[PDB]
Amino acid sequence: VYSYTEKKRIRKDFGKRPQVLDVPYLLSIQLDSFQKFIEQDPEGQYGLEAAFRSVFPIQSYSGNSELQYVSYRLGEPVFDVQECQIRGVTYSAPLRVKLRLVIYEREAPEGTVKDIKEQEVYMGEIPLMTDNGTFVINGTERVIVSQLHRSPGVFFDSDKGKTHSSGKVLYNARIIPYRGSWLDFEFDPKDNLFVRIDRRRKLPATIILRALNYTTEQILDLFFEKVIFEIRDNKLQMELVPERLRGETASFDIEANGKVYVEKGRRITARHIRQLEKDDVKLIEVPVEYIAGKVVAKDYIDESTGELICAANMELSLDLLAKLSQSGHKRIETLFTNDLDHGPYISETLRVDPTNDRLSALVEIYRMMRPGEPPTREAAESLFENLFFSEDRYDLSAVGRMKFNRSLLREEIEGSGILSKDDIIDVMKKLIDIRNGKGEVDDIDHLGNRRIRSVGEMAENQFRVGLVRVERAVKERLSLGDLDTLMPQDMINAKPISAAVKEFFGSSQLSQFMDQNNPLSEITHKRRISALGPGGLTRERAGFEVRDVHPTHYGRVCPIETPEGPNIGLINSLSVYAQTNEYGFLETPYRKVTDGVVTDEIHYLSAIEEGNYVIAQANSNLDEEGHFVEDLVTCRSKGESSLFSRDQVDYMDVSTQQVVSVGASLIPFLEHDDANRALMGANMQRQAVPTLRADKPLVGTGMERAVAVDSGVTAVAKRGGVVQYVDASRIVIKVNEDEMYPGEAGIDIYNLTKYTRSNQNTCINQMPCVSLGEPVERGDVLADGPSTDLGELALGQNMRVAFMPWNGYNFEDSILVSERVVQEDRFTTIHIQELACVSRDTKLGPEEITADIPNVGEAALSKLDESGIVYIGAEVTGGDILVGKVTPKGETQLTPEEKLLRAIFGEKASDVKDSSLRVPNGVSGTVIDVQVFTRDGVEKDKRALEIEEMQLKQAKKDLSEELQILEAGLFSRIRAVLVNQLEQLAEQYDELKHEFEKKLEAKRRKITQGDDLAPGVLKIVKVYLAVKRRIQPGDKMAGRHGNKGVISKINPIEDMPYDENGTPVDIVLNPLGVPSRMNIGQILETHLGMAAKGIGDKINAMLKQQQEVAKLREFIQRAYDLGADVRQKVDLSTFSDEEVMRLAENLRKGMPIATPVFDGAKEAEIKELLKLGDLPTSGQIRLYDGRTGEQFERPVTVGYMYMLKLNHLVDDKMHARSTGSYSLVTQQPLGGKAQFGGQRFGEMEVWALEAYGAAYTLQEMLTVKSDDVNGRTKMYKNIVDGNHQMEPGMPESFNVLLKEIRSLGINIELED
Amino acid sequence: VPDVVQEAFIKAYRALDSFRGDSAFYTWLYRIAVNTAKNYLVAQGRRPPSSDVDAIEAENFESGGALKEISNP
Amino acid sequence: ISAASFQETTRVLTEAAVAGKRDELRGLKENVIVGRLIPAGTGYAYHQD
Amino acid sequence: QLTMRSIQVKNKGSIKLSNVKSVVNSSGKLVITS
Amino acid sequence: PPDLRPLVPLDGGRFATSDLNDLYRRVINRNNRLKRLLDLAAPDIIVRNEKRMLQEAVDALLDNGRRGRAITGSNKRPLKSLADMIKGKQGRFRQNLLGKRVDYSGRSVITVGPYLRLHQCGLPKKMALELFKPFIYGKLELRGLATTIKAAKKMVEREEAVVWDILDEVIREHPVLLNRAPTLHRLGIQAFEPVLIEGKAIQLHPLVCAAYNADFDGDQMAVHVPLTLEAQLEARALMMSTNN
Amino acid sequence: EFDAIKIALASPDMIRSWSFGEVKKPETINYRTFKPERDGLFCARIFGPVKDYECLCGKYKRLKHRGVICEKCGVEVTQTKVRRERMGHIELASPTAHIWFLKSLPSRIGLLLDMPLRDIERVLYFESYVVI
Amino acid sequence: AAQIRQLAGMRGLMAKPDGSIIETPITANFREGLNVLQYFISTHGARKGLADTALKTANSGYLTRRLVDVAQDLVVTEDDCGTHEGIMMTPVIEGGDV
DNA sequence: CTGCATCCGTGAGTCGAGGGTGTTCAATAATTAGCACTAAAAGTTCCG
DNA sequence: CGGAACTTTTAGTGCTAATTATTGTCAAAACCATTGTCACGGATGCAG
RNA sequence: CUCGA
Ligand SMILES: [Mg+2]
Ligand SMILES: [Zn+2]
Repeated sequence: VYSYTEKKRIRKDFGKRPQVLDVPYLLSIQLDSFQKFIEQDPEGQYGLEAAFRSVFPIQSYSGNSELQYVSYRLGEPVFDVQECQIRGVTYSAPLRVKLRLVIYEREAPEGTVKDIKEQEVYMGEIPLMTDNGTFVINGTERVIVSQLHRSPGVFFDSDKGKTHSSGKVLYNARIIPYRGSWLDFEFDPKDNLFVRIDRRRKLPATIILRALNYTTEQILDLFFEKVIFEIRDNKLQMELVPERLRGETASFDIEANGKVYVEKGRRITARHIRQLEKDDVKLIEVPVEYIAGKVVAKDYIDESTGELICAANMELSLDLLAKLSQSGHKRIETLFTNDLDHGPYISETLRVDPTNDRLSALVEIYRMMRPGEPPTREAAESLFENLFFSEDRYDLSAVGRMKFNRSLLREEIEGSGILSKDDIIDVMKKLIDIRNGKGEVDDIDHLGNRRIRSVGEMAENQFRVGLVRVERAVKERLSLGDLDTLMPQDMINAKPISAAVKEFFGSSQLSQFMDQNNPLSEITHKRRISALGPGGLTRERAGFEVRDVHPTHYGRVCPIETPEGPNIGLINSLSVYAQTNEYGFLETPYRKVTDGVVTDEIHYLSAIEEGNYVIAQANSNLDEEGHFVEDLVTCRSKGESSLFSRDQVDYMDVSTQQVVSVGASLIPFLEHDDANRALMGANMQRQAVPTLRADKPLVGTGMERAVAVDSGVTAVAKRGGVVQYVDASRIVIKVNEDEMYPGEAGIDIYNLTKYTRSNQNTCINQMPCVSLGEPVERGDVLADGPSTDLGELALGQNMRVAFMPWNGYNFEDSILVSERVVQEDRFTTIHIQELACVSRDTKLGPEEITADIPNVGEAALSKLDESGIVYIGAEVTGGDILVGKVTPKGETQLTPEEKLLRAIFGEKASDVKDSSLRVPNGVSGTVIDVQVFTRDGVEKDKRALEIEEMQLKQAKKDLSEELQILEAGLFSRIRAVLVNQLEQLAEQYDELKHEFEKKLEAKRRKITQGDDLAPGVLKIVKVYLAVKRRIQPGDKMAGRHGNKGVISKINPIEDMPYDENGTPVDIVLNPLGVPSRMNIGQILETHLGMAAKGIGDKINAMLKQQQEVAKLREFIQRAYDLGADVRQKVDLSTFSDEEVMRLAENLRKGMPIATPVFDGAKEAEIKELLKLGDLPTSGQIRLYDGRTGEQFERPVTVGYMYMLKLNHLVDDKMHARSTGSYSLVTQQPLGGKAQFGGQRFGEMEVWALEAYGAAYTLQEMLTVKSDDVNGRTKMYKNIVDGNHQMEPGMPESFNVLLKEIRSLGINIELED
Repeated sequence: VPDVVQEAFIKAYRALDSFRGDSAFYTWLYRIAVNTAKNYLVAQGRRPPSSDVDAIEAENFESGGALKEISNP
Repeated sequence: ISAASFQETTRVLTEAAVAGKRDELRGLKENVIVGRLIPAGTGYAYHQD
Repeated sequence: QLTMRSIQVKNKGSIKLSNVKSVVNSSGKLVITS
Repeated sequence: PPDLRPLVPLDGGRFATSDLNDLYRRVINRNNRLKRLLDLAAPDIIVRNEKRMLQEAVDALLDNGRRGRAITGSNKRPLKSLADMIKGKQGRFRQNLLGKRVDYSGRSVITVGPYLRLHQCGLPKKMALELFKPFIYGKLELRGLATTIKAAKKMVEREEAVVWDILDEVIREHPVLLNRAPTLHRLGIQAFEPVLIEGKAIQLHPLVCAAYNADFDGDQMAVHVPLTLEAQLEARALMMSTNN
Repeated sequence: EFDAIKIALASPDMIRSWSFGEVKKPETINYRTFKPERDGLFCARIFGPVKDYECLCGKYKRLKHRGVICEKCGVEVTQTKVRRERMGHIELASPTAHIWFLKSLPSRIGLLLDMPLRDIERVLYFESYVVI
Repeated sequence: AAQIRQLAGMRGLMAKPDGSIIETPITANFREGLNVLQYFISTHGARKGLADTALKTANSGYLTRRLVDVAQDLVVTEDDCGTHEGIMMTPVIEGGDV
């Protein structure tokens, strides 16, 4: 089946691999996160309920007073989103929370409470979003970018390379929580183990284990093994297992049971281990020098004298051996030390620890934690139990416990939030085993070890930060509060909830306003994966590890879409089918493959589960009923491409477009492009300026129907039916009888948005696409926004492109454009600038907006009205006035021509200076809108009252239309009654009339009242200019294959090259950038556009001569049934023979052909498509010269190429300043195009002039033209008098440096 | 911090004869410290901000009164 | 002056401050700093004169 | 333009050795003690 | 001096402030409290801690970041001391003495010109009007057209047809200096003779762009005016494109 | 015009010769009106007048009174360029050691006093003593 | 020549994230279509070359500033000195042929 | 008294465009910012 | 252009009333980030 | 914070 928006102009599709999964919602991640952020959920789930259950209930300092929590509620927004964008107030909502304050009786443990106080209280405000994920903070639209940070858990970094200039690798284990202090174990180049907490001084790791109530014998029992030494009658025999003697040479004769086995000086191999295990011997003969090199594990106390003979962590000698033999202790347990099995790391750390007790351990860890405040057994233990074990200051979440249990290879997946001692034992044992030579290390560039946080999880942290301050404030208020004095509403305050959420949503490193000029930019800016911001690395201090891409990014992170410049690879883009996990990871859907058939189902696999299974190739050729046609297949085992068979596979790719992002999937023939060219083309499609008349792309990818629909630039119909009233402002949709609501239903009203200003000064416009009587279905579009065409994205326009050098005008990369492009009104863009004029309240009198401007000509006052504001629809030039404003002459920084008059005869205070808002030089726009905001208590003029009267009339018309459709629905209902109740419906009619009059009174109160402004201003007048810019020599244009150039010089139609038919070409590019910059897909796109233009020319020739519908239907059937086994498979006989003429009218300008990203069309399909028309098979047509009119040898290739217009116009970078403003702290010119500031002579340019001679040129550029106070005025006087003669003088910024050095204790003086 | 902490210490040393001895020294020093902190907050609210807008980002900006001068040759 | 415009400014400033150093501005960068004729191009003949 | 991060003799002539400290063996070769 | 650390009213609630002012206020407050503590017969440790605070304020004002901990005022960022106002890429030795902003300059997008000679380049009409204002003023005061400079300024601003032959007269043999914003070697700054071209972009010779190492994908370069007779003869003699 | 530049240390008598006033109050500017304080950081009798040829009080504004002081303020009325080169001084009651000669690595006070840097840091921060 | 070799013929051997050469080549050219994993290896090999210039131009500018600050303290002020010392110019004959 | 190794201070390109935020008790002793009242001096039309 | 009536103010006296900076404190009174950059010289302690 | 070189 096909919907109605595809029946008007169906797109021809290519490709052979059938899809199984549809395109999901591309803005579903941020919408799902914000729906998860604010929702009523029991049992302590995600949202605000977790923050409301973590902090609450709060109690006082053992005062038997508690503040409970029940539920919360959200209030209605006080304004519409368009009025919120106009007025500049935040798009917030009230946070109505119901609380309960219970207080117990005095001098009673179980006092039954008789004074309960439940009251809803209002605290702060939370900013809401629209239906596209755009917050409105202050006027504009700011979107929050998701942050990619490290997942909470444990890591094992390998400090190899040039670490510590030792040439030996290191191993450190770091425990990273979600919120709290950090734990870091680390090794030396030596064999000493150390620990550090939040980058403090180096202290041993065993002292925090002794602080966890552990003795030294327990330490040496937990970390090391137990070698048993028994006291025989002689020689002090020892037990033995043959596995422990691997790699050690025998220093004695190993013999047992009256038989020798290993001679003195022989190493033991595995066959010797098997031979000694087959004899089953345990006790051997060992000499006395072997025990004298070992260390005794536990402390052995004597039984005769009652003293200690051998201390712990001490090596044994012969006298201690005689003492332990004469005491009578048979069992002696030592340690096991071998460089291949267990290296010495616990004994040396114990012997370097100077404190062998717990109290001095607490004293030392308090000294290393907080220098100062010497405690006596109080602050040290409390700090040690509060730094690591309290749930308030340690916030290991479920994802952190999951990663900690996964990286430690355990069975359970859940647990507690606080840490434990056994986890520290297990991570120290894991560090020991990862040093010993078992297991592997975890790389930091792994997507399974990186977690992404959305807007809701980032806002919940700021909400908890505000809530703990609210908890502290209510604690300090409840500490002194008595009983039965106040309802609990003054216990809490609005600040700092609203202040913290405004600091989060308004000004942050991730809270940035989006660029609103392209629906592609609106759909790829929300799907942005940033690595900067709080809790991450900086872009100027990143190494070569993070910028490179890992093979775990297949399907989750786009590798070809990254910005070139300072941060390459740090700013990533989400893929098409990439989804957010429950814990916070990224998964990819895959097709489940059984032993014989590929089952058409989806399964989400994360990055940690990638290396376990195997994923087949996306474009592998398969047979019907789920069978591979070949035995060999390309797969990946663990991040490495290999060659496997047909029985080892278990998973398959779901689509071929899951690797590229949404911005890179629109480029046709992407597999024939270089990664640099596709990277530069994916970053140039985000800056396309919309034109005045949009045109559809000829070579699409099929993804064009999703970007225009799932974005917020179009108006999608919610309920299908018939369209009744089509207007340029509103669109009336009539709901069909089956989808109609059974009570109080009607028709839908869709209000389009008119010409308004966006963030990037791009005029966004919405135009209707349906007619009267046309039926629409659910999901069909109703209006086309910016860069759209009938529910399909259309960034630029197609033009005729030839590849030949033309007199050097396409020298490096330049583009030649004929006059037919500028004559057909093609590349004309509309820009809207905002000019505001504020009348601030100053001293000696307030400013006025009167029209009596003194000392100005009458020709400048010809545009002002009786009020003083320019009209709506009056054209202005650069330098004219727009609104009149006077100044009471109290301000400083006057002109010298007024300063001389004020010095001679001035200061009367009656005169007013001309400080009015004027048009900048260069722009010539038309005033289309004037907005006037007025503070309360300030009188208004007649034009402002006319503006509010027009707004009141428009609101009255809208509310009258709403009342009319509501009364029509109610009249249909009261007609449906007649198929004591009509009194009830008449009462509802009167109640609806009273509700309408109350809503009209509320709208009158909203319109007539004043708005809030800055402290100390009267009124703000905003004038909207609408400048129309066209093409000219100097702009920048580029295609989709990463080829950019500057338009050189406009050319007439008669000077262009033309073929034998007479049609002139419009664009003459350069074919010399094709072999070096390897983008060969542009020639294939040009050939496909030429074939589509040939089919369109045949369609237009068949239409222009009058033809029956049978031949047109046969030609469209022959064009759509091309022998390529495409997935379209359409027939023209199922049509109703009425929309076929509309299809021919929509296909008379061209044929939109779809081409997939990696399943694109072969060359034979383009050859048969060119053979279908009258075009030549090779694709090269002969062209004649324009000027001389001869015949060109080696005929060039011509066709249609989709080219865009960049946001780099030449009327925005051109600037020239003779003499302008100067700074006061340093006598130097300013810099910028807004202010009158020139360019900046760089530091390397001074060295470039020093490489030449030019002492006079460098001296005049630095001193005369830039720095001298009395040198530039004399030079200006001498130039106009006819005397090219300068004076050196002295610079002033050197005097600023002299005063800066002289301000210190260093004297510097200029001598004679 | 140390200016208002030492000012609270001076105001505690200069008013120690009024201590009637109904409580300990810690609650007295606590109330003196919170009162001096709130008095410093009030005095800072009367003062202009110290680090609001940088001066290098003020010349290249709209409505600069004394950073830029209208003085042409 | 040629070392103060480069890195390690405070150490060379304390070296030139306690010694009473008097440099005769005979160079290229320290004449750009003062803002006079460079003794390399056309101003070299002025320095010789 | 830069980046950041016993053999046969083709020509036919005479052989020259600088700083000669060498003796001859019995097999007909030449060995160098330097 | 207060003209080097300005404190000015900015329209609205915002204020524009230098960093040093807060450190100066803290030093003055600590010196006043140290002068008031010594007269009232304070104990030794109170005036000792006051002297320690004054020494901390002094060596934070002289060079912040060299003490045991760099103090901050707001934004979790260290304040800019007098030593930090000299060092770095924002001090006087890198921003306002070596490379400074110059007057009589411009900036536009490059354009290939294949019909111009090797010793000349293109120049737009509005840029040639704005760059050479005082030459037009002097040539109008020389002729019998404008008595004062106000009438000449109004004639330039009105854009009549009598300024154009003056503009063709003053840019006959007046070369300008072209400048690329990255400048690696000495061939990035050359001299060219301007011609009046219709448009808003600078035309350039195709053969000289091999020395500039700048393609035509949207690169912007700067122009300069010599304004001096010695500078004009210097650009004619050594910085010319035919000489290099 | 001028020859070689001489750089040396600054004597306190040279700072007193450079000074044109004594700053005594930490009040910088008034919030309600932007007139400077009487003897604060921003002043008129120490540095100069704010406006061109206009005093702070407003009594003398003509060209006949150009170059004379008032009765209470005492400001020589002149242009606004005077407030760029004139400086002031602060009479510190306690001597302060410099930080550029103390932590230069190598230092200048520590080499002169044949004493390491840690001992002078302990003496100046009042945690250790030194005898004379 | 090498870029037209990669265009018409196969691209040959590529690089790995460790720095060495992967033992599996790319058996495709730019005229015929590309596999997904081959394009993934190609964009991994191209991202390092794109980041190389962006991480190298800062060190190039720093080296240029250092070599300027070391130099430029010399002026050619004399015509002849009348000395007898110098160096002997020899061709580069060590290593390769010439 | 001759070396070991551990930190502490330096730095890490240039030229343009858009958009910009700060955690409060009560009651007063002086204290200065408006503001009424004259001031005819100074300013502004008008008749010969 | 020379005169008196007419009219509008920038300077001097006050005076009350919001801006200034002060006094009190007397049950007790569990506390900021950092933490994902690299690479040199050379003055420092151990620590034999 | 970001964009082009
Ligand atoms: Mg370029
Ligand atoms: Zn005065």
